[PDB]
Amino acid sequence: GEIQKQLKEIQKQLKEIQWQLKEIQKQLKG
Amino acid sequence: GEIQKQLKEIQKQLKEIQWQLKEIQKQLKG
Amino acid sequence: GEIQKQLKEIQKQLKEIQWQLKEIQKQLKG
Amino acid sequence: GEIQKQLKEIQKQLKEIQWQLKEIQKQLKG
Repeated sequence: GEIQKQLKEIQKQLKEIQWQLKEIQKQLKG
Repeated sequence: GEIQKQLKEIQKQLKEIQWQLKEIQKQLKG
Repeated sequence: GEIQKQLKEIQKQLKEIQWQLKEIQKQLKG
Repeated sequence: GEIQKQLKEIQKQLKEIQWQLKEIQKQLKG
């Protein structure tokens, strides 16, 4: 259903943000 | 359709956050 | 109801995250 | 899955992101 599809997309966006934060944390270490 | 509308606002807000995290990654380039 | 209310809490958390990103970019400039 | 649980799990993930960003803010000042 459409609401559940939107929630799944939001979960994917959060995983992408978590990836971006890990990249930033790596940049701050180096 | 108020739940769908609110979820779409959240999706747009997460895109704003992704864009700004990408800008932070630029600032942190070596 | 509870769905709108918890989505509103998510939006508030996302707003506060955006303010953290604003501050982080300010720190990197300074 | 059940929507209210999904929304609470998102809220927990956003608290973790707030925490991670606060750690980054501290690094840039100290």
